[PDB]
Amino acid sequence: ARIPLDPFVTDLDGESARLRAAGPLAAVELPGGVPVWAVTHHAEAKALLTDPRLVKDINVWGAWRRGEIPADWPLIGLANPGRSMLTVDGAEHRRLRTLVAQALTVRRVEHMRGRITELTDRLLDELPADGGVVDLKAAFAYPLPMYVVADLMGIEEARLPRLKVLFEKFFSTQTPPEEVVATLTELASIMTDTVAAKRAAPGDDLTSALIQASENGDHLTDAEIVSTLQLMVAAGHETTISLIVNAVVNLSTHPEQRALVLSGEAEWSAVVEETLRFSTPTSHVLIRFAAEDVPVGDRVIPAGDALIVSYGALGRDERAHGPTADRFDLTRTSGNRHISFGHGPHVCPGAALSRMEAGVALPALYARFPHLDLAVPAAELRNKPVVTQNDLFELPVRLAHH
Ligand code: HEM
Repeated sequence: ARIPLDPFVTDLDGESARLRAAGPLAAVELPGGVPVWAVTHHAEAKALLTDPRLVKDINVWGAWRRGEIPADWPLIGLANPGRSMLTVDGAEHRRLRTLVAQALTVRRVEHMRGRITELTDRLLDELPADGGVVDLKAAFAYPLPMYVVADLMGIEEARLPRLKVLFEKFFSTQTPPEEVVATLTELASIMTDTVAAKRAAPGDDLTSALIQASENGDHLTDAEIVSTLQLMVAAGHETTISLIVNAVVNLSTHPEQRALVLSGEAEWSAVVEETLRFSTPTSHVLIRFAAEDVPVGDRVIPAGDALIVSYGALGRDERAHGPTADRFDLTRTSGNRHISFGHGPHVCPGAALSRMEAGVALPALYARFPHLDLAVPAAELRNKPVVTQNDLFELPVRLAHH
């Protein structure tokens, strides 16, 4: 009855359906045969996300304290990440979130609109005009979040060419494991240089702001700042890309809704929010452990067991959005907002940033290429082999009728 999560993501929607069916708490198996629990219903997910009994501390994981976890387990990196706001809870977590929130603010994001608009137009200018097939992901969606975050972080523009090469290697599924590790260090090198540069000469960027953040004398250490910058790249690059990609796929497959937005009858923000609910870029999130036995519906998560949050599956929970939860409809009016950015203390601090990027990129893209459409059947689109993410291999499209 256990549900094996396909690492090659050959059937995301089918898997999500099975997960909801086996919800609220579904017994699942992670790539490599590692069993864990997964909350697959909206209501139950929010409850656990705010339950102090479910912590990030990997030490609470029974199978962990033992030898049930293969040292070569591919997903070990997501299960046991480096120190950051991601690996802690309670007071330690509140400290990091409050300090970071003084830097990555709503205001800072609003003030990035102009720059995001400029980068978007620059990337659109680079798109071919021949009328042939173009991979909108590689040529538009992928590079945007990279340049935006670099600008936000205050990374020296002369380092961009190298940053691009590093990003390519770091996120490429074909990069040798050892090379990925080496690349992460060079990225850390650029981040550290940035922190050193801003300490030497403060400016109006996110790094300078992270340096200056303070709580009655308390502040972020160089290590905490660097781990935060690294986490923002790890958590916000591919997600933002997929948000843009999935939005284009959804509009392409729902003509009447695309029309509503192009005519101005529907807002672009509705495209973004429905895309986050219906096709979130983050299908599953590792990982939490029960410090004590925790009741979930008719079942119970034994103390020491693991729990992943299946945002992809619960996004279409009919108990939260009614009968039409199984389809894309940006005109819906549910009594429950989606929780694709999480819920509770660990709620995504990049929600405003991603919404701003997609909110600028999508309108600009369609204003210039109003007739853009998929160059292949939607069914022919495929996911990248990353079990926790909903990223497409590519986005073949024809910008205009050739
Ligand atoms: C629309 C694209 C995005 C989605 C769907 C998304 C989703 C999420 C979710 C679901 C979580 C929490 C997982 C859990 O606790 O169960 C999270 C955490 C996080 N996200 Fe995002 N995210 C997106 C973009 C970004 C961006 C652009 C950034 C960079 C500022 C970012 C930075 C983070 C960080 C730092 C955390 C850790 C929060 C913590 O553990 O305290 N995210 N995100």
